[PDB]
Amino acid sequence: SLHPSIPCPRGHGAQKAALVLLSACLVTLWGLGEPPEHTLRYLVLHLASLQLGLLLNGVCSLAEELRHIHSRYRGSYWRTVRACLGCPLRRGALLLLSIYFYYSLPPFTWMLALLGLSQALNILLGLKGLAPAEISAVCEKGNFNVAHGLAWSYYIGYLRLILPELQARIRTYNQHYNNGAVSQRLYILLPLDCGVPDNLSMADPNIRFLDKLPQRVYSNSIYELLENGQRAGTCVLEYATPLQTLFAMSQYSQAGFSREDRLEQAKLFCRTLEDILADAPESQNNCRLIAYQEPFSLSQEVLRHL
Amino acid sequence: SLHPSIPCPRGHGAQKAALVLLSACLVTLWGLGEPPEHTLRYLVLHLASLQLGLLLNGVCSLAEELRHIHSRYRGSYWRTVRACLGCPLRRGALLLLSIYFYYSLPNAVGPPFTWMLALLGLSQALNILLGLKGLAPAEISAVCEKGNFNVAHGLAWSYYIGYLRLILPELQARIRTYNQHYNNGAVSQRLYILLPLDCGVPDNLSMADPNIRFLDKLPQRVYSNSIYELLENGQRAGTCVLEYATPLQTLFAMSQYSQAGFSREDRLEQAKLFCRTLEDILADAPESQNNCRLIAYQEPFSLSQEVLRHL
Amino acid sequence: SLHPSIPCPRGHGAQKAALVLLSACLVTLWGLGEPPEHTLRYLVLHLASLQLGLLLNGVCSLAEELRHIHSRYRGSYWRTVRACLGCPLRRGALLLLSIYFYYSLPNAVGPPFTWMLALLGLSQALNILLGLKGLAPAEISAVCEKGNFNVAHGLAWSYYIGYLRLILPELQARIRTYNQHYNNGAVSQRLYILLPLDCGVPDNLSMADPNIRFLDKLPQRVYSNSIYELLENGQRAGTCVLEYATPLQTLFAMSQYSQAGFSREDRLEQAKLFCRTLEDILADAPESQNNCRLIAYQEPFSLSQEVLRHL
Amino acid sequence: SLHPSIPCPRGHGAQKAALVLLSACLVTLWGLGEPPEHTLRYLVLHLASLQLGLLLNGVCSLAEELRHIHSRYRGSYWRTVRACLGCPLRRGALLLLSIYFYYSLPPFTWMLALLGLSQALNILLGLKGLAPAEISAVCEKGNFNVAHGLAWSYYIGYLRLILPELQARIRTYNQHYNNGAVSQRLYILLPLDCGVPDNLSMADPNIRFLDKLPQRVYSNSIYELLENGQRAGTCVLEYATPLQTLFAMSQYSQAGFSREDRLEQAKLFCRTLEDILADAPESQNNCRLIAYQEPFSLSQEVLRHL
Ligand SMILES: CCn1nc(C)cc1C(=O)Nc1nc2cc(C(N)=O)cc(OC)c2n1C/C=C/Cn1c(NC(=O)c2cc(C)nn2CC)nc2cc(C(N)=O)cc(OCCCN3CCOCC3)c21
Ligand SMILES: CCn1nc(C)cc1C(=O)Nc1nc2cc(C(N)=O)cc(OC)c2n1C/C=C/Cn1c(NC(=O)c2cc(C)nn2CC)nc2cc(C(N)=O)cc(OCCCN3CCOCC3)c21
Ligand SMILES: CC1(C)C(=O)N(Cc2c(F)cccc2Cl)c2cc(C(=O)NCc3c(F)cc(F)cc3F)ccc21
Ligand SMILES: CC1(C)C(=O)N(Cc2c(F)cccc2Cl)c2cc(C(=O)NCc3c(F)cc(F)cc3F)ccc21
Repeated sequence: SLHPSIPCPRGHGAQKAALVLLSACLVTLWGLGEPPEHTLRYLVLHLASLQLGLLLNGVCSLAEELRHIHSRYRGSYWRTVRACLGCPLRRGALLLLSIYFYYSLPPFTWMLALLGLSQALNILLGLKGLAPAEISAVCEKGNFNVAHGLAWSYYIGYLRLILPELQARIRTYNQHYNNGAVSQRLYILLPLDCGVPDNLSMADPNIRFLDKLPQRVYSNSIYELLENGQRAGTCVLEYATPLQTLFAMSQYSQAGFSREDRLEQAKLFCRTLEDILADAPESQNNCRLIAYQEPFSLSQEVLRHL
Repeated sequence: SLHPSIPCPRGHGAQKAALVLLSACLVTLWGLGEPPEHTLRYLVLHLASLQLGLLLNGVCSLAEELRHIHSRYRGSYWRTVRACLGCPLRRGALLLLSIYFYYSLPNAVGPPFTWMLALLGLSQALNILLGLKGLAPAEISAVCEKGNFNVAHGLAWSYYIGYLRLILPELQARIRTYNQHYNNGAVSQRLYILLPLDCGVPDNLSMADPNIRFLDKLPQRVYSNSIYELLENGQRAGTCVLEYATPLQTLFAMSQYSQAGFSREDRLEQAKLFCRTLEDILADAPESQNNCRLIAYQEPFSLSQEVLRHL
Repeated sequence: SLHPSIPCPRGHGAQKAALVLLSACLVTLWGLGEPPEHTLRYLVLHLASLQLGLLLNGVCSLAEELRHIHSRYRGSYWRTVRACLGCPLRRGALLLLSIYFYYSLPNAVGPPFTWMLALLGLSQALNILLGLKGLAPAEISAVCEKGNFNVAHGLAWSYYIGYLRLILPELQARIRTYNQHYNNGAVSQRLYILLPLDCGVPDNLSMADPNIRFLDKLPQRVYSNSIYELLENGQRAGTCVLEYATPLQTLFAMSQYSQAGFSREDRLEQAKLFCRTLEDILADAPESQNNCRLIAYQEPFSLSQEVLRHL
Repeated sequence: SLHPSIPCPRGHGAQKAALVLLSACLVTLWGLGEPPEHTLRYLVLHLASLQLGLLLNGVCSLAEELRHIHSRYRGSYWRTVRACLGCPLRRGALLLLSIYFYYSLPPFTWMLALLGLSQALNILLGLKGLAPAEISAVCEKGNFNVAHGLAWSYYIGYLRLILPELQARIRTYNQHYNNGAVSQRLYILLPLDCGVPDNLSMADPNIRFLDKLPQRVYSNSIYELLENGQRAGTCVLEYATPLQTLFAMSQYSQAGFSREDRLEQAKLFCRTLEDILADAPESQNNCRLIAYQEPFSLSQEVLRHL
C-alpha cells in the first residue's frame, strides 16, 4: 500500500506450520504402533519437565527482577511473580500437577537434577536465547518500537494542530491570490533511508520552491512540481522531522541505534503514521504521505500523487 | 537518579541464580551417583532434544517469516534463516551433533530414535499451536530494554535532537541578550524542563500551582521559550525558564487514544524510561554541557518547591 | 573496493571450515564405530581440560594485569578478572562443571584427579613460559580489525573530523563563487583526495606527473586548496581540487622513525586500512554528500589517468 | 609520571607466574611418583595433541584466509600459511614429530577423530576466545592502537613544524612588546576525560586570553594565567586536538569506538606523545605537556608547571 518494502503485520504462519507438524507427528506415531499408555506417561512427564524448566527459568529471572520490585512493579511481589512466570494461577496449577505426576509416574530426583542442570546451563551460557524473528514478533505485537512513539508524538504534537487550520489558511491563500490553487492537503515526505536534505532543491532540481503558505505561524513550502520545465502542480510539502531524528540517532553512538534498526524503524514509522492518519478525526483527507526509497526522482512521485 | 521510581538498567541476577542452581544440582548429582556416562549420554541427547526443539520452533516460526522475506529481510533467504534460527553455523553444528548422536547413541530410559522425534514434534507443535512456548513479561521487558525497543527511547532522542539541540546553544546567547537589556533578578541560562511521571501536563503552568506565575517572554521557526518565576511566601525566591517536557504530554495522549494500543501501564513505564533516557542523553551531550536541568516529580507536595530547591 | 589490494572485511570461513571438519570427523567416527561410553566421557573430560587450561592461562595473564588495576582498569578488581579470564560467570560455571565432571567421572586412559592437576598445570606453565601458546599473525590481525585496534582507524577518523568535516560545508559555496567569477575555471564542487598506498607523499603535486600542473590557488585558522588541470596528450580534459591526504604522509614518517615501532609491512597494512576506513566514513557521513571523492593508487601508470577517469 | 592514571608498559608477570606454576607442578609430580616412561609418552602425546589442535585451528583459519591471499599477503601461499599456522618450519617439525609419536605410540585413529571434533567445536561455537587482557597485550605490544597513530601524526604534522620557529616568534614578540615575557615553550593540555571547551577562558575564569602570537601560517594564542584576578604567569596554551578527535570518535556511531575505548586511547595518546617528545630532536624543552583529569582547577595546575 504505502510502499512495497513496508512490512505488513505478521500472520499466523507459525500456527499453520505447527498444525502440519502435529498432523505429521500423529501420523508417524500411528506408523510406530507403540503402546500409548507409555506415550501418555512420557508426554505428561515431558510437559511436567518443561513446566519445571520454565519454572526454573522464571525463578532465575525473578532473582533479577526482585531488585526492580519497587521501580517497574510499584513494590508488589505478586506483580513481579506474574511478570517472571506468566499467569500465576495457570502456571501454579500446571506446576502442582507437574509435581504430582512427576512423583507418581516414574530414579525420581536424578531426572530433576539433570533437568535443572540443563536449564541453568541454558541461562548461563545463553542457550535459551531469542532469535531475531521472535524478538521482532514480540516487539511488533506489543508495540515496543521507537517508530510507534515517534509517529504518535508527531501526529499529536504537529499534525493535530495545523490540519484543522490548514484548509482555512489555503482558502485564504486562494482568495487573496489568483495565480494557482494549492490543495488543502499537507503533503508529507517519507524517505525510507531517513536522509532528508535541508531543502528540496538539493533533493531534486525539478521541484522548485514557489511561495510560502500564508499563516501561531507554520511555515509551508508550496513547490513548483515542474514536468519538463513547466508548472504541472502546486502542493504544500513539509518535511517529516521524525525520519530525520532516526538518522541522527543512527549517527550518535549513545543512542544504541544500528542502521538495520534505523531502516526498520523508518519502515514502521511510515506504517504506523499511515495507520494513525487513516482513522484520525482531524485528518479529513487533507493530509497525504509521500513515501519513497532510493533504488528515480522524487518529483515524479509527487506528480503521481497530484 | 532523576526519581526513586525510575528503573535502573538490568543486572545479571538471572546468571547468578543460574550459577547457584547449577552448583546445587551438581552437588545433588555427586550425592546420588547415578551412572555417570549414561548421565552424560542423556545430557547430550537432552541438549540435542532442546536444540531440536529450538530447530522445530524456528522451522514453524520460519513459516511466518518466509512470506515477509522481501520486505523485512531485503529478499535474502540466509537473512531470514538467521532471523528464525539464530546463527546458522553454530546452530547447524549443534544440530549435526544432535542428529549423529541420537542416531548412534542408545536410549535406555527414554524414547528410541523416531519415537523421540515424534513426541518432541508433538510437544513443540502443542507449544506453538496452543501458544505454550510464550514469553513472560519479564523476559519481554528485558529484551526490549536491551535492544532499545521502546517508544520512550525515540521520544527522548527526538525531543533532545529537535528542541534542546537547537535552542540550548542559542539559549545562553539569547538570555545574555535578555539580561544585557534588562536589570532585575537574572534568568539562569539553563533551560529547566519538568518531568511529571504521572504524565499530567496542564496547558498552563501558572495554573499548575499558584507559586509559579508567568513573568515575561524570551526575545529572540522561532523558539519563544516562556520564562517563569517562583513565589516563596509572596516573594520571588528564584526565576528560570520553566517549561514542560511535551513528550510526556504526547505519551498521555497516546494512552488516551484507543488506536495506539498503548495501555496505562505502558504509559507509566514509557514515561519513566523517557525520563531516564533524557537524563542519559543530556549527561554526555556536547551541546548541553551543564546547560539544562530536569525536574522529575510524581504527584501522589508542590511543583514550585522542588524547582525552588533545585535553584 | 577502492583498490584490488585493499583488504575486505574478514568473512566466516573459519566456522565454515570447522563445520566441514566436524561433519567429516563425525562421518569417520560412524565408520569406525568406537564405544560411545569412553568417547563422550573423554570428550567432556577434554573440554574440562581445555577450560582448566584457559583458567591457568588466565591466572598467569592476570598475574601481570593485577598490577595495572589502578590505572588501566580504574582500580576495580572485577573488571580485571573479567578482562583476564573472559566473562566471569560463564567461565566460572564452565569451570565448576569441569571440576565436578572430572573429579567424579572415571578415567581409564587418562590421569587421576591429582595427577591431572599436576600435569595440566605443568603443561600450561610450559605453554606460557616457552611462548608455546602463541598467536599466529592471522589471529592477531583478526582480533585487531574486529575491535578496531589500528592506527589507520584513528588516522582516518581524525582526518575526517578535523579537515574534511570543516572545509566541505564551505567548499561548495567557495567553488560556486569561483565558477561564477570565471567563465572560462570550471571546478567540480567535490574535494579530491589522493591515497597513494606506498605512502609516497612529495611536497609538490606537480612532481607526481607532468600532466598535473598547479593552475590557481582556490580562494578562501584559514583554509586553502589547489586546482590541478589534467593534460590528455597536452590538452586539458578536466580539473578539480586535488590535494594529498596528510595521514598517509604521517604513516610514512612513522615507518621512517625508529621510535614509532612501525615496520614497512605495518605501514602498508595500515595505509590500506586507512583507505578503507576513510572510504566508509565518507560514504556514511552527511557532510560528504557527494562533496568529496578519494583517489587510491599504488605505483607498480599515471595519476593523471586516474584523476581523469574520476572526472 | 605524566598522570597517576597513565598505565605503564606491560611487564613479564605472566612469565613469573608460569615459572611458579611449573615449579609447583614439577614438585607435585615428583611427590606422586608415577612411572616416567608412560608419563613421558603421555606428555609427548599431550603436547602433540595441543600441537595438533593448533594445526587444525590453523587449517580452519587458512581456509578463512585463503580468500584474502591476494590482498593481505601479496598473492603468495607461503606467507598465508605462515600467517595461519605459525612458523612453517618450526610448527612443521613439531607436527611431524607429533604425527610420528601418534602413529608409533597410540582405537588409534579414534583419538584423532575425537581431537578433530573437539577442535571443530572449539572454532565453531567459539570456545577458545581471547580474554580482554590478552587482546590488549597483543595490541599494545605490536602498536595496534588508535592513540599511537593519533599522537604520531599530531606530532609530525603540527609540533615538528611549529616548535622550531616557536622560540624565534616568541623572542620577536618579546622585543616587540614589553612588561610579561612568555616562555618559549608550547604548553599543550591533556584532559584525560577528552572534554575540551572551545575557549580556555570558558574552561576556567582564572585564565584569560591575552593576544595572538606573531606569525602556510600557524596562529597560536597566548593566555593570561591569572591568579586571584592578577597575572601570575604568561604562556601559550593550546588544546591537544587529538583528544577532541577522540571525543568526537566516541560520539559518532560508525566509529565503533566505545567510551571505554575512548578513555584507554586518551591515556595511550598522552603516554606515547610523552614518549615521542622525550626523544624528539625538534623538542628541546620547548614543549611541556599538562595532563589533568576532572575528579578541576586547570589554571592552578598550569601555574604549578610554571
Ligand atoms: C522534534 C521536537 N520535539 N520532539 C518531541 C517528542 C517534542 C518536540 C517539541 O516539543 N519541540 C518544540 N517545542 C517548542 C516550543 C516552542 C516555544 N515557542 O516555546 C517553539 C518551538 O519551535 C517553534 C518548539 N519545538 C520545535 C517545533 C515544534 C512543533 N512543530 C513541528 N513538529 C515537530 O517539531 C515534531 C516532531 C516530532 C517527532 N513531534 N513533533 C511535534 C511536537 N513542526 C513545526 C513547524 C513549524 C513552522 N514551519 O513554523 C513550527 C513548529 O512549532 C510550533 C509549536 C508551537 N508551540 C509553541 C506554542 O504553542 C504551541 C506549540 C513546528
Ligand atoms: C585534525 C586535522 N588533520 N588530521 C590529520 C591526520 C591531518 C589533519 C590536517 O592537517 N588538516 C588540515 N589541512 C589544512 C590545510 C589548511 C590550509 N590553509 O591549506 C589549513 C588547515 O587548518 C587551518 C588545515 N588542516 C587542519 C589541521 C591542521 C594542521 N594544524 C594543526 N595540527 C592538527 O590539527 C593535527 C591533529 C592531528 C591528530 N594531526 N594533526 C596534524 C597532522 N594544528 C594547527 C594549528 C593552527 C593554528 N592555530 O593556526 C593551524 C594549523 O594548520 C594551518 C597550517 C597547516 N598546514 C599544514 C600543511 O598543509 C597546509 C596547512 C594546525
Ligand atoms: C533431563 C532429563 C533427565 C529429564 O528430566 N527429562 C524429561 C523427563 C522427565 F522429567 C521425567 C521423566 C522422563 C523424562 Cl524423559 C529428559 C529427557 C531426555 C530425552 O532424551 N528426551 C526428551 C523427551 C522426549 F522426546 C519425549 C518424551 F516422551 C519424553 C522426553 F523426556 C533426556 C534427559 C532428560
Ligand atoms: C580428547 C582426548 C581423547 C585427547 O586427545 N586427550 C589428550 C591425549 C591424547 F591425544 C593422547 C593421549 C593422551 C591424552 Cl591425555 C584427552 C585427555 C583427557 C583428560 O582426561 N585430561 C586432559 C589431560 C590432563 F589433565 C593432563 C595431561 F597430562 C594430559 C591430558 F590429556 C580426556 C580426553 C582426551
